Amino acid sequence: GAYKYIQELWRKKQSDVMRFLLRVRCWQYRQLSALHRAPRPTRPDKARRLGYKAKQGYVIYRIRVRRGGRKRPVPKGATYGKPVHHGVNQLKFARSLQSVAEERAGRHCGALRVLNSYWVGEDSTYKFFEVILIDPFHKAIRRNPDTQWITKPVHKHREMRGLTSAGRKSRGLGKGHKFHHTIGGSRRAAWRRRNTLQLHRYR
Amino acid sequence: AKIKARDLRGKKKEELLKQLDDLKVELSQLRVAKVTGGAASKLSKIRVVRKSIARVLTVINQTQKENLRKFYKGKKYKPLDLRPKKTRAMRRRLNKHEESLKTKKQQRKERLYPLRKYAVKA
Amino acid sequence: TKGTSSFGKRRNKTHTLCRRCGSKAYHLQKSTCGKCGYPAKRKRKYNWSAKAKRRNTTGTGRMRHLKIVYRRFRHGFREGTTPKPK
Amino acid sequence: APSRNGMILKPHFHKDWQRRVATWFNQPARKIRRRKARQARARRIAPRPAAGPIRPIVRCPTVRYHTKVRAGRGFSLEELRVAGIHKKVARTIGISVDPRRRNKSTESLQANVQRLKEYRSKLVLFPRKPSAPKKGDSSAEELKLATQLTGPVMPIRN
Amino acid sequence: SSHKTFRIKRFLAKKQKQNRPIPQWIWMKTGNKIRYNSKRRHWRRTKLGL
Amino acid sequence: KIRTSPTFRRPKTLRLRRQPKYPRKSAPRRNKLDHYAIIKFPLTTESAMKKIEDNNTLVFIVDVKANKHQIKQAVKKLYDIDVAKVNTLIRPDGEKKAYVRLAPDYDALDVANKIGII
RNA sequence: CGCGACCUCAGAUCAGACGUGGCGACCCGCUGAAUUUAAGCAUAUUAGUCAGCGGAGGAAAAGAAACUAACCAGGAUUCCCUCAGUAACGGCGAGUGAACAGGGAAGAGCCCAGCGCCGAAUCCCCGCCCCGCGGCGGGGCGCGGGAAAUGUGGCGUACGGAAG
Repeated sequence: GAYKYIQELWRKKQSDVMRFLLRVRCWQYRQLSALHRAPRPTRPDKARRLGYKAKQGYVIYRIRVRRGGRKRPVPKGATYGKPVHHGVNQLKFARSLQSVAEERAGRHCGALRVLNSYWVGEDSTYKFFEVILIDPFHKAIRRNPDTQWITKPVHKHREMRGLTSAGRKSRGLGKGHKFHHTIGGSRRAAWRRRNTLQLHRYR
Repeated sequence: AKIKARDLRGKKKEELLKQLDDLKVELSQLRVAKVTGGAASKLSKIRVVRKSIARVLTVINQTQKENLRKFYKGKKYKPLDLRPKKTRAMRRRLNKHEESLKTKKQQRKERLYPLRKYAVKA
Repeated sequence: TKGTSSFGKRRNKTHTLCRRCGSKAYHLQKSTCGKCGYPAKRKRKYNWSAKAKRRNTTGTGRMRHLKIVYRRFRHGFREGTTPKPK
Repeated sequence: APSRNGMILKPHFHKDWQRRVATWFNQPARKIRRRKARQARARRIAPRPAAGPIRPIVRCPTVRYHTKVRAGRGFSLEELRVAGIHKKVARTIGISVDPRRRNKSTESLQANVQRLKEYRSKLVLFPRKPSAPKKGDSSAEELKLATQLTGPVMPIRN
Repeated sequence: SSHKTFRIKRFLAKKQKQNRPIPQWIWMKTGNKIRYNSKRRHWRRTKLGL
Repeated sequence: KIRTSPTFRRPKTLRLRRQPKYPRKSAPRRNKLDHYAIIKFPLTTESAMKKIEDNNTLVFIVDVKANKHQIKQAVKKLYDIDVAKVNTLIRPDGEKKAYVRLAPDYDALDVANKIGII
């Protein structure tokens, strides 16, 4: 199949073939608005993996996120605290720019529900991500029993809660020795158990 | 005149509207009788005419909507008034049909590996 | 002349009756409600005022729709059915 | 301040702990809540074992505990294969499976093979239609002595 | 002022019709506890908001 | 086709009309401000009985959402009469008062007796 | 020059749906102090706590190992008891501080993409007839339309799988 050839060609991003396409498209993407609808997946291959079945109701928005970290919003760099919290410039936002992309695609398209996203280019100033959006109300999705999980009210705004694959990676969850601080539901759920007096009735 | 709802529902479309435009005239005479100063016998009647306007207009408005949701009964697109109001989330649910759709792979698992009624000995 | 005399010049109002929240906190120059924030789609409420929330939440008003939703819940939101007649 | 010979002790109450005090007035109501659900489930899983499916003989890991034996997650796929049970059919007839469990010994393997051999002989299998006893079912006089097994099924003893 | 808005004149219209005493047949009732009208609003003393 | 203008302007594309499969609301909401609900009651005030017997008018209390047009066509239909002009003020009470000046081919005192005030 | 395809971005009171706001105890994602403690104080501590912002649900999140282990080995997640005020962190000061094993509550597993195979075998929608449902679904019947080879559907997913 062609998809395996597109898969391994997309791993040779330093090649003359892909450095032409990742640059000339990255030009084309700057000239477009910061959030616009793409008519198809830029990568038909990558969208296959992340769940994009090319049928009616499946949507792909190409949104760009302004590149760099996060500087602390304080007037004239003055945090009026202790020398630890004096920091502003070299600070980093907890979620990835791919997750910041999905939650603008999903916020703008509130009617739709965000599945996943994939990188399609980066410049000095911007990254570019195709975000896979689904209609929970198109009968193609609303009838297909293996894709009617998004159609239920539990999956409203996955992108906003870190349920999307890009969103999950900011939380620090997974199994084993490295992911103890989010054992239970999350980092918030771990913290609670550990800082709750189980004052038993008898004790 | 005591006006009930039993004896109005058999009456005609043109019949009810004239009885309404008789009670409106009767109530127009009682509102004057409150202002012209006197007749407590009339003042206590104005409620009986106010509520009998509410009886006739109900029987008018009931037979409107009985006919409408009879008209749109077999029709697939009906007005938002006639569609079933439950909670908003309860309208946004999957159908009685769509919940009961299994995939072909899942129908096979139900078929070949059906859940057995079993018991074990001590 | 900062007190008793300065009070005399007060004859032109900053706030008027807001048309969401009804409070006399709709500023005329800023054109925003200091109580609810009217031009803002979202109701202005802050978690630092627990008392200000219980003044203006679901217990305050009629609940003219939401009172019948509680009545209509406990039979299972039934529609179209009427009881058996006489 | 320390008075005399005391213990140099450190209470963990420097946080806002009174907000997060978990009280246990739920406990006697919870024990009834769990028990009512346990009964209502047992009456639902009607002639089946109450405690659930069979769990395999499992050695505890770490040198502290390897002198003891547990109930496991479920039977290994080679414990079912040597026993002659299909991994998709095992779950339906009341046998716990986990694909994760390796077998490093023949001792624990042949013990859990002999476990499934004892289970299937103990098993009473109803027809899927009452008016049609099919070929892979049991006899009517052996179907009327079917009672729910109160306690864990074939309890694993050390 | 003389120059009013329809919303303000409606506001003032309500606060006039609320500024009347109790009917003297209300205190002859069974579960009666009202002596006078506590919310009576004089125009020197309390200045109505706005 | 030649570009006279150095501007590109969006072409006049075709737009169709609403051809809806169902009406949104089922029936039209009836006129709840009738000829009857638009005239509440006449004033039998000493000041108003003067206005009936001196200036040849009738003084009504009207629903606050009525025009001078809506009163004239109400008074014409309710009392089989015609109106010269209507003058409306809203009272300090909040209700609207209509000084309904009748056309001088009708005695307001003889029709004040017809509506049934004394 | 015209005409038909496609691609690409447009406009519509276009046919039909959908999102917005609220509540906010509980839940998820961020952002995030200083009181205070250290008998001062700046790292620490308070504390990833209050406030701020967003998103939900009847629960939420988590979840079927890129795990624990170093045993004769266990086997998703969640919760309870214990481990344990322990290993470890810390002007190694004040203070902070898990995890596995074990005993329980509950217990359930799974689906794709890819790789390939079958003539796209798949899907949404409009017209009429016919049952029929106040969860708009069922059976027809249409050189009726569209999506889709830039990949729909069936088989199949690491426990292997498929074909003969």
